[PDB]
Amino acid sequence: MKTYKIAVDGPAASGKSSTSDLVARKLGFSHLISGNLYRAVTYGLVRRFGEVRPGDEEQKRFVLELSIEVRNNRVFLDGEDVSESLRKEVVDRHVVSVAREKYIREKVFTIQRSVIDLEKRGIVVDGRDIATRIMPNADLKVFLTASPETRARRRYMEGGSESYEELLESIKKRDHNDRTREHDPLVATCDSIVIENDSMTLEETADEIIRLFRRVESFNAGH
Ligand SMILES: Nc1ccn([C@@H]2O[C@H](COP(=O)(O)OP(=O)(O)O)[C@@H](O)[C@H]2O)c(=O)n1
Ligand SMILES: Nc1ccn([C@@H]2O[C@H](COP(=O)(O)OP(=O)(O)O)[C@@H](O)[C@H]2O)c(=O)n1
Repeated sequence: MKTYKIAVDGPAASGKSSTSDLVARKLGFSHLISGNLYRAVTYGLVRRFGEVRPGDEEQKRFVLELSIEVRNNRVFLDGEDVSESLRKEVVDRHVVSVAREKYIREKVFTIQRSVIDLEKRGIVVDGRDIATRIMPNADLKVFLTASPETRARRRYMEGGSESYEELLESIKKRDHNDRTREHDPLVATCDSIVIENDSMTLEETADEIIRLFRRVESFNAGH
């Protein structure tokens, strides 16, 4: 039985999770926010050790023994729901150093594919390496982006303590690290549909991804 798979990759604050949530809702699909898994590992390390040093033996051992569950995008660490902590500024400041570690990417890889394999209708998975690593044979691979300035302005309007320039710098730095790291970097491929949504609403972006999906669905079904 065929399960549909939509991959949504893109840089920081491009709208991937909110767009993917709406796409999934309109298609009757589930939605996995893969970055919550990296954020949860980051939070676990911060809380346990204070400093995040994922190459240290003690921290690596902690991560490997950690039981991570995700249910409706709530993430549990050894049974405890840590979802309300995943967007804390301290997690933001350290999640790149966690995500660069091969052994952590391997741990999270298995978790994501277990979620994907349980889906019986379709799933939208957002992240950085969904099209290149997690769902390399996704029916539709979307690379969702906008200018750094557009994305920083969006995040700025959400409120918070950072200035616009601080957000812009943080976004550019995180994007640069995600693009240049050794393992599973953020990259568009020739099989991606690149959507620049600077001049689009959230609903327009979701409706464009749905249009693209229906076009590949009809194409694939008959060819
Ligand atoms: N066309 C759009 C798309 C998203 N947004 C907003 O931009 C913010 C970033 O969205 P997000 O958290 O889903 O983005 P990601 O970091 O998950 O890619 C949210 O507050 C969205 O509602 C917008 O203002 N205009
Ligand atoms: N599939 C993924 C998802 C997230 N990540 C890492 O986790 C960080 C946070 O991802 P996110 O999706 O929660 O964050 P935003 O896109 O909202 O900035 C990214 O900047 C990457 O370092 C990754 O490496 N691979």
